[PDB]
Amino acid sequence: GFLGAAGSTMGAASMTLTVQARNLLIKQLQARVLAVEHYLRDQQLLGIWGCSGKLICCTNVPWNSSWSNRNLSEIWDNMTWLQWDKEISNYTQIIYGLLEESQNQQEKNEQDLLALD
Amino acid sequence: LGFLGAAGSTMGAASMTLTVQARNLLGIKQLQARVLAVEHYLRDQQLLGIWGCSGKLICCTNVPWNSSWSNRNLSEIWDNMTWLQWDKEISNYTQIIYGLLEESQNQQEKNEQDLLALD
Amino acid sequence: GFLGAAGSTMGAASMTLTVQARNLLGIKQLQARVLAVEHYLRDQQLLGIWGCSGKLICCTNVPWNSSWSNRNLSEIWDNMTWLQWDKEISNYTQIIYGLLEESQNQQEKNEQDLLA
Amino acid sequence: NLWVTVYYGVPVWKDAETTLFCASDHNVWATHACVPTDPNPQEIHLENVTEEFNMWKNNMVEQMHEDIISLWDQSLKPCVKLTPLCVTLQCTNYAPKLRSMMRGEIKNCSFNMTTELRDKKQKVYSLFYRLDVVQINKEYRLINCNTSAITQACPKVSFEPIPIHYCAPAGFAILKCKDKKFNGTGPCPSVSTVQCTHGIKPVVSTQLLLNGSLAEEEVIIRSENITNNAKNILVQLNTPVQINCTRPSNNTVKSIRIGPGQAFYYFGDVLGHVRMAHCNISKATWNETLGKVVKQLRKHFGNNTIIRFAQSSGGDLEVTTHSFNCGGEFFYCNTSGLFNSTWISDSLILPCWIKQIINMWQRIGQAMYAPPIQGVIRCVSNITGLILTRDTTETFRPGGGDMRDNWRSELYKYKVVKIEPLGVAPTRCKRR
Amino acid sequence: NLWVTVYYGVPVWKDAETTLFCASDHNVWATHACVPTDPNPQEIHLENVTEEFNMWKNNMVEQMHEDIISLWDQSLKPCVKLTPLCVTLQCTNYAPKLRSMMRGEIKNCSFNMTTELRDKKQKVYSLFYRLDVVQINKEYRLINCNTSAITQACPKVSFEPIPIHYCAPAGFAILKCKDKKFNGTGPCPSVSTVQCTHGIKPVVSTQLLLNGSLAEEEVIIRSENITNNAKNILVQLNTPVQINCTRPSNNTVKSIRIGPGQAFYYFGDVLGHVRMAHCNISKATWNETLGKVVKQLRKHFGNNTIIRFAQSSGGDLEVTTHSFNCGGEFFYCNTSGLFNSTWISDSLILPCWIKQIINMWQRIGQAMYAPPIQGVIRCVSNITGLILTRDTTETFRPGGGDMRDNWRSELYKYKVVKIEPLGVAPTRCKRR
Amino acid sequence: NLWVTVYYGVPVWKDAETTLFCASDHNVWATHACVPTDPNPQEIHLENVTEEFNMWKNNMVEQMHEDIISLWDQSLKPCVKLTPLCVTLQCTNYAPKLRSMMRGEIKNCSFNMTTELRDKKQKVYSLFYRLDVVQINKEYRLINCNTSAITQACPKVSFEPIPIHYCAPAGFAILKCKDKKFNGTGPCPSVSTVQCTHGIKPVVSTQLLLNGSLAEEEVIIRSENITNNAKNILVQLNTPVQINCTRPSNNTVKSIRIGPGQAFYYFGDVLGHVRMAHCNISKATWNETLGKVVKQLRKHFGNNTIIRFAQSSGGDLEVTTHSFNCGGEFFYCNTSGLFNSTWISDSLILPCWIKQIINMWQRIGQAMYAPPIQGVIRCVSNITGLILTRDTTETFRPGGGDMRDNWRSELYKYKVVKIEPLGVAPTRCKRR
Ligand SMILES: *[C@@H]1O[C@H](CO)[C@@H](O[C@@H]2O[C@H](CO)[C@@H](O[C@@H]3O[C@H](CO)[C@@H](O)[C@H](O[C@H]4O[C@H](CO)[C@@H](O)[C@H](O)[C@@H]4O)[C@@H]3O)[C@H](O)[C@H]2NC(C)=O)[C@H](O)[C@H]1NC(C)=O
Ligand SMILES: *[C@@H]1O[C@H](CO)[C@@H](O[C@@H]2O[C@H](CO)[C@@H](O[C@@H]3O[C@H](CO)[C@@H](O)[C@H](O[C@H]4O[C@H](CO)[C@@H](O)[C@H](O)[C@@H]4O)[C@@H]3O)[C@H](O)[C@H]2NC(C)=O)[C@H](O)[C@H]1NC(C)=O
Ligand SMILES: *[C@@H]1O[C@H](CO)[C@@H](O[C@@H]2O[C@H](CO)[C@@H](O)[C@H](O)[C@H]2NC(C)=O)[C@H](O)[C@H]1NC(C)=O
Ligand SMILES: *[C@@H]1O[C@H](CO)[C@@H](O[C@@H]2O[C@H](CO)[C@@H](O)[C@H](O)[C@H]2NC(C)=O)[C@H](O)[C@H]1NC(C)=O
Ligand SMILES: *[C@@H]1O[C@H](CO)[C@@H](O[C@@H]2O[C@H](CO)[C@@H](O)[C@H](O)[C@H]2NC(C)=O)[C@H](O)[C@H]1NC(C)=O
Ligand SMILES: *[C@@H]1O[C@H](CO)[C@@H](O[C@@H]2O[C@H](CO)[C@@H](O)[C@H](O)[C@H]2NC(C)=O)[C@H](O)[C@H]1NC(C)=O
Ligand SMILES: *[C@@H]1O[C@H](CO)[C@@H](O)[C@H](O)[C@H]1NC(C)=O
Ligand SMILES: *[C@@H]1O[C@H](CO)[C@@H](O)[C@H](O)[C@H]1NC(C)=O
Ligand SMILES: *[C@@H]1O[C@H](CO)[C@@H](O)[C@H](O)[C@H]1NC(C)=O
Ligand SMILES: *[C@@H]1O[C@H](CO)[C@@H](O)[C@H](O)[C@H]1NC(C)=O
Ligand SMILES: *[C@@H]1O[C@H](CO)[C@@H](O)[C@H](O)[C@H]1NC(C)=O
Ligand SMILES: *[C@@H]1O[C@H](CO)[C@@H](O)[C@H](O)[C@H]1NC(C)=O
Ligand SMILES: *[C@@H]1O[C@H](CO)[C@@H](O)[C@H](O)[C@H]1NC(C)=O
Ligand SMILES: *[C@@H]1O[C@H](CO)[C@@H](O)[C@H](O)[C@H]1NC(C)=O
Ligand SMILES: *[C@@H]1O[C@H](CO)[C@@H](O)[C@H](O)[C@H]1NC(C)=O
Ligand SMILES: *[C@@H]1O[C@H](CO)[C@@H](O)[C@H](O)[C@H]1NC(C)=O
Ligand SMILES: *[C@@H]1O[C@H](CO)[C@@H](O)[C@H](O)[C@H]1NC(C)=O
Ligand SMILES: *[C@@H]1O[C@H](CO)[C@@H](O)[C@H](O)[C@H]1NC(C)=O
Ligand SMILES: *[C@@H]1O[C@H](CO)[C@@H](O)[C@H](O)[C@H]1NC(C)=O
Repeated sequence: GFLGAAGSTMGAASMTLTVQARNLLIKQLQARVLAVEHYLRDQQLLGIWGCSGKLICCTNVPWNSSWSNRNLSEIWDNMTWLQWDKEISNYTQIIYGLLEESQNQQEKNEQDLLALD
Repeated sequence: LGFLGAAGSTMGAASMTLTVQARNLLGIKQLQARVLAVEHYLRDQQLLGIWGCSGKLICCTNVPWNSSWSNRNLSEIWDNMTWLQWDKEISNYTQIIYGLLEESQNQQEKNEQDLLALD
Repeated sequence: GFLGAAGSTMGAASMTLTVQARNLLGIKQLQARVLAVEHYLRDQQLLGIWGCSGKLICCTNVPWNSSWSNRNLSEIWDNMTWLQWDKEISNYTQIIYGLLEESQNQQEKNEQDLLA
Repeated sequence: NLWVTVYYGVPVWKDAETTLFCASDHNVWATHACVPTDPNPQEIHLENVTEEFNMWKNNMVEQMHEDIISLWDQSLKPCVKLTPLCVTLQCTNYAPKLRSMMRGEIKNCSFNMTTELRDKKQKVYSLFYRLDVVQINKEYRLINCNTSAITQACPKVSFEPIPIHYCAPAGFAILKCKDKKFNGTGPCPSVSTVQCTHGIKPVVSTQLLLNGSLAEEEVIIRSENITNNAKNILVQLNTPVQINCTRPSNNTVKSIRIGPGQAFYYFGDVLGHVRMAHCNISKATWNETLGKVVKQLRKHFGNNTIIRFAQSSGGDLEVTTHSFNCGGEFFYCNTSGLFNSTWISDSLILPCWIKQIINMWQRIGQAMYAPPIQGVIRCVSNITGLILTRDTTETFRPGGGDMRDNWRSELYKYKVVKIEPLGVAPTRCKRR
Repeated sequence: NLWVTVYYGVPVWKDAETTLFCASDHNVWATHACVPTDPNPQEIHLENVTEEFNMWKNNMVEQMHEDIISLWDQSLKPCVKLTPLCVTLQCTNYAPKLRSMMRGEIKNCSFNMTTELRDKKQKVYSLFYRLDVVQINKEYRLINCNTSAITQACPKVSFEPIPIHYCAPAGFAILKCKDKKFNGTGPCPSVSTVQCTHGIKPVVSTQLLLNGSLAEEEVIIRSENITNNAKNILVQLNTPVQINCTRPSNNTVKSIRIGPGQAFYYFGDVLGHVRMAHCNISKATWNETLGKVVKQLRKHFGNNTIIRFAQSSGGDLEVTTHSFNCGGEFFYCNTSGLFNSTWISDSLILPCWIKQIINMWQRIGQAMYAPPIQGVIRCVSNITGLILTRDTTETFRPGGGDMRDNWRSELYKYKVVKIEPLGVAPTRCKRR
Repeated sequence: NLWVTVYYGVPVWKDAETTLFCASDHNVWATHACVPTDPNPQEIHLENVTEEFNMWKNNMVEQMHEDIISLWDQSLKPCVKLTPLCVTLQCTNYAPKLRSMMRGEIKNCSFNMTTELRDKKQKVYSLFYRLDVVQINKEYRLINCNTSAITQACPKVSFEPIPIHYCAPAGFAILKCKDKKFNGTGPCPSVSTVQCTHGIKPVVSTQLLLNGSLAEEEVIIRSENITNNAKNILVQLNTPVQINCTRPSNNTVKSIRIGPGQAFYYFGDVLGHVRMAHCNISKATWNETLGKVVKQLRKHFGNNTIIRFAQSSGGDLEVTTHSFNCGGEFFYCNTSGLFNSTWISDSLILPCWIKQIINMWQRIGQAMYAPPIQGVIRCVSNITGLILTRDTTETFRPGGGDMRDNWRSELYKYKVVKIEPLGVAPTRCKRR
């Protein structure tokens, strides 16, 4: 069910990411164009951050303890994604910038490793 | 031999022409046609991405083949049959296969996270 | 700074590719959006076929020729901008693309044999 | 210790305003424009999800309003123009030997109309309702001749409402409150997600809402602000009240041609006796329904105050009377017989008038001529809600005229949200 | 033992109905908009590929039909309307002493038409063809005055057909049968793939197909169901038959202003003699052509069946007679001299009439006024096929009136398919 | 040793012609369609980047021209069409005893206009300017009657220009030359990249450019080819010259209905004395400005030549006089007092005529009627540049009329380019 896990905990909700992902794709044309642009913006952000065609990607940016400093198990077991997204909304623009910086550094390092031989 | 040049070729030989097709896939009605072409292109890329097959033309998964899906040996499929005949023969099981592929990829990503989580 | 590195050397500009990567993405607006999307997807498709779908800098197996404006690496990377380099090898652009596609196709077939 | 992980496909959303598309299974609300229907729509219940709704700020209502206006004009554009009809009329009384309230309501108007050829004129007698004709000094003109040019509706396009399903585009979803006794605002703990709404009928009326949805358990009183008496109060009934509206006369329609490739339809004559149009509402059903409304209204205003109903104070006929489309004819009915009682802690007959020149949607400068319909017209419909306004005694009157409120009474349960499938969360991993 | 492997770019396609777009190298057709000119077309032969075609269900015929109608209406729309011309006419015979077949065919009419200023009127004398003027009781009117408004075509816009190429959007491909003696249905074992079709000229005609494609091997008879006499038979000829048509009189065109910035063009006078339009068809070539058609029909209906031909049974002139556009003039020609014959086991001259009021594609409610052309009109065309209707013995008659039959005659060789570049197959691998 | 490496996101571009977006931070120019404003526009200076610019080949000007034409027609279209006004007029002189240079310019023009009803007519007296009325033989008509129907501008839509910003779509960028004393062509070493241009007011005028940009360092003389007499020379001034224009009379505007929903506005009467409209230019400022222009022009023709100026030699009033829109009225002013001089190595007052029938954009077949404005008109503007046409002594005259040149002046600094983010370079790696 689309968004069926929306009220479930973050851990449980992580098991249905495919369900939401597969449903993202004159007025009808305008709406189709905007839907496509939103899809592509999300795909571009995933690519730039170093995340390939995967639902879950782990990166090299450490967690800043000032953001939602409420244990680890409490977040995944007691909260839903709507509550979590609201709690850290004010830091979203910071995290994304850090992710971009990390990937650029990682690519530079990879090229050096590729040059060694 | 060109776009769809291998259409009458055997399944194996046509595997080496996938690149040419990949290139070709990408008033008011011309705008509508462009929007539809883009929508279909992105739907195919998203479907491949969900299965874990991103920058690949040939992608191997861990889902086993069920003999109920019109099994007819292996050498016949690649050396005698063409892609049109094969696609017709197993059309009725296409959605079943797709569902299994999606489930397998999600399970694999979870396993990777756990393996990555171990320090 | 979008295109801020345009006058910089290619080495210095390489470190800033992300800013352009981000910036690249009634009837007039719909046509502009559709064409912008098509151009974006054509570039992404080319990176995909070449096996470079997930990288800003992608190293491949195609060797460099001497006929393709060989000027030494020190001149190319330290004494040239991307606009000048693009001009110097413009006429070989399609040659490079064909070679890139052929290499990736053979590599995938080889992996299929190595996997099987 | 903890690391950032990016999750794509996260089941979260944010409030958004977007463009919705139509689906359906000639008509003004044509089904040719769109048919992306779904014989088996799904509803995914969201457990442990509470969302806030506000029916007074719901962009779906404004979007529907524009969609209805656009479809209306698209239907009217390819039709016969009646500009040659704005002439001086020589009008007399159709049937002086009438003693009922009908006497003087319809007139015999004689005028010189353009023929197919531009050289000749034809003398045409036609019968018009007095509400469409104004005296200038005999010597009458059509009521629209100063304000606007009038376009004849195409005789082949039906005015019968057809359910329209609204569907969100990909990337968006529609949240249905699905909560009994929800007042249209505030939290809703039983929200379900759909891709398409149920069908909504674009029924056009004032004062009384016809063929709408019923309350699940009891009469629901919805208002943007109860204290502010300038807002309309939308009352959703628990049970329908059946209304039988008839025009009990056998009308004969005649037509003439005006210019090449054009034809004008006009009310020709009446066979048999001429009788007044009217609507029948059962007295007991209405009295019980009104009592239920009063009890719910007292809950908002207090057990110790008196609730008094009165007829509309004045203004345009579209707001002082009940208005509806029955059989293709436009009926205007006097509702003073219903809102005439005071509440302290057989059949009713409403007379109606028929007029052919309609100024819909309160747009000054445009007008439509509704062609007459041959024969006898009867409609049976359900009254599902009321639009009331407020003046130690609270006085309420029927009202309306702002068509958006008729759609609010149906769209209050739906909200449009945008899906934003990117989340970030802490975990224990180091990429590789 | 075996595992699923996903392949992208698989050479598999399925039948599809999609939107195609025109591509070409002032004209009625929008050849200035559809200019993504292909500098050099290519086709790829598909070896060992058999594709089943059915020309009678080909969506491209419907798309071409709509494209031609929409382009024609867009071209005609921005032109002067002739509403002021639908007036009573005083008409006498143009040439009272003429004894040729044109006696009574051209009338000299006088009428009072609007001048540039609203206050003034002018007396205008003009010539009309009999087919455009109907007597009402002298005392004539234009034939369109009781059914439709008429719009004057812009004299600057040419009606000469220009080949139009139909191109598939990316992801779709056009399959060309490329097989001699293909009858329009069934498998084609020699199919080739193209991005775009060859150019197709939007030639409008009835009964005889002009300037079309030839069948290289033999005459091909194509029908949806040859047994069913309610379906038309399209016959593609092996060789062209040359037809030389002319309007030999030297006409003079005059014009007047009829309003603020608008002008009306009309047939002014005739220099020299009044002569009937006509077409010359080589007699021996036509007889040979019929012999070939008869042999193929006998193959379908039996070697001992007598085949008879007859003239169109009746109805509207546009269907009863042959119709074509030469130079922008519209000719209607009597074909009874071509189809009067029988078959059992020196030039031909066809008289033609000129009509200025054209009602294309069977649409009632629209009409075009074709302005006259000064000078003498001569055109030479290739007859490439016939539209026959079947009534021991069988009788065939010419027919037409549904323009999709002419377009199908050219489109039958092409089919549109969608590429489905994604599939699975078993192999021996384990992902890793 | 070396291998191919592909770089995505490379900061390179190629010249391109694309569709640009409008933005604005009722008017004739749209405000609801041009909403993507930017309160904090940014620019990125490109150090060490020199680009070649060519204003004469700058596609942005043609696109802006098309945008202005489309907005103009959309604004004017939904308004009253004055077809009934093209009637014979019986005109006499408004004030035969007036002895000013305005004598004979305003006519009485008693005519018969239509009314709300087709059956009735009314006698109307209205004033027209001599330049709008042509004698046919009293017995006058409006000048547009023999070329086009005239549409009345809606009084509710303002003709005041507003800034419009042009913004590139994603994937494109706008390069601003940002180089002092740039002549419009050739290399520009100070290129700075922007997403949107600054606002440009779509001011339309002839001979003198109003409310434009200033040349920060000196007067800049630009032309496609300074040697070709057929190319206009655009002179951008270093400082503005203030021009004070007025219509020094208190006019009364009357309004009558001409049909249902439509009313005609006309010049009713004059309160007080009739006076000639005029513009005041300071003599010293103009003489200084012209001397600066002469010095810069001598730099291209030589220190020993004589530069002579003269008034326009002839042609339509629009080009021979200065033309501008102040308050919604159209002024045509005689500039011979500014260009009557010769250069060898107290206010000036220009008379102006007012006219209501406008044939804008040099299009024959359309016309606009500008309704009069009540009261006295005062308009103050900045003269920012000249349009010169070249004939031992050179003669230059005012010219213009092609609005593209006016927009070329404001747009010479901008170029549109496309990003091609696929770099290829040799590296010391082989992937694996
Ligand atoms: C609330 O809902 C009720 C129930 O639908 C509705 O009453 C219904 O209205 C429709 C249309 O007004 C009625 O349908 C007509 O029934 C008569 C019976 O003879 C038919 O003759 C009509 O056909 C004519 O009109 C057609 C128009 O397209 C023509 O195509 C046709 O050839 C005929 O000329 C038509 O079918 C329906 O019968 C009633 N139902 C009842 C029970 O009375 C009511 O109007 C709705 N409320 C409002 C305000 O509209
Ligand atoms: C089947 O194909 C044949 C072969 O083309 C075709 O005959 C051609 O018709 C055209 C149009 O009548 C001929 O071209 C004309 O030739 C005359 C000779 O003077 C010119 O004056 C014409 O120019 C006028 O008309 C043009 C119409 O577009 C205007 O644009 C122009 O400004 C002039 O007003 C025009 O060039 C052509 O020569 C013949 N071809 C041959 C070989 O005779 C035939 O009409 C086609 N069948 C049908 C039904 O159309
Ligand atoms: C609902 O309407 C009441 C109307 O009375 C609002 O309260 C009034 O607010 C105005 C604001 O200037 C005051 O001047 C009045 O004295 C107030 N009257 C009362 C009785 O409170 C109230 O704020 C509105 N509430 C909402 C949520 O809109
Ligand atoms: C237009 O001309 C007429 C006569 O040619 C002027 O004369 C009269 O003006 C008075 C003004 O109050 C009107 O009431 C009369 O009706 C006019 N005469 C006629 C015969 O109608 C008239 O004043 C002129 N218009 C203006 C604005 O001065
Ligand atoms: C600028 O204009 C001049 C004047 O027309 C051009 O030079 C002329 O070229 C024509 C070509 O047939 C010659 O006949 C003239 O004699 C030339 N005159 C002069 C004075 O040179 C010149 O080529 C133009 N240059 C550009 C860049 O447009
Ligand atoms: C242009 O300058 C003239 C003077 O040369 C101005 O004329 C005077 O205007 C004032 C009112 O502004 C009157 O009181 C004077 O009587 C006028 N002078 C004469 C001789 O009549 C004129 O107004 C100026 N116009 C503008 C627009 O600045
Ligand atoms: C809602 O909470 C209950 C608490 O027991 C839980 O069982 C249920 O699964 C939750 N809903 C969802 C959708 O997870
Ligand atoms: C979190 O980020 C902010 C950025 O302003 C920084 O000041 C702070 O020290 C960071 N905290 C940790 C724990 O890294
Ligand atoms: C068609 O079949 C023959 C049979 O030998 C084969 O040689 C040929 O290659 C096939 N065509 C293609 C395109 O492979
Ligand atoms: C194969 O498919 C059939 C249904 O066609 C199913 O009954 C069977 O269990 C499947 N076997 C495997 C191993 O998937
Ligand atoms: C421009 O060139 C100088 C050296 O001549 C260099 O130092 C400077 O960084 C360059 N500009 C940019 C933006 O890199
Ligand atoms: C370099 O390019 C030339 C172009 O003709 C070609 O002949 C040569 O083989 C190429 N060499 C390499 C190593 O690519
Ligand atoms: C029609 O026109 C004539 C003109 O003489 C007039 O007498 C007659 O009254 C008109 N008809 C009507 C109904 O006014
Ligand atoms: C609906 O219920 C909420 C519950 O708090 C209340 O705040 C709101 O005013 C109510 N609205 C109406 C119209 O009764
Ligand atoms: C009135 O409501 C009842 C509720 O079930 C329904 O059955 C009936 O058909 C409705 N009447 C009309 C005319 O729709
Ligand atoms: C034109 O109008 C006059 C008006 O008297 C009439 O006599 C004349 O016959 C008309 N002309 C025609 C051709 O009918
Ligand atoms: C053709 O028409 C005949 C008419 O009798 C019918 O019996 C036959 O089934 C039809 N066949 C097809 C293929 O339409
Ligand atoms: C008729 O067909 C022949 C076949 O080759 C062709 O050469 C000729 O040009 C055609 N005639 C016309 C007018 O197209
Ligand atoms: C004329 O230019 C100056 C330049 O500073 C400006 O301040 C002034 O407002 C301009 N005048 C008008 C009317 O825009």
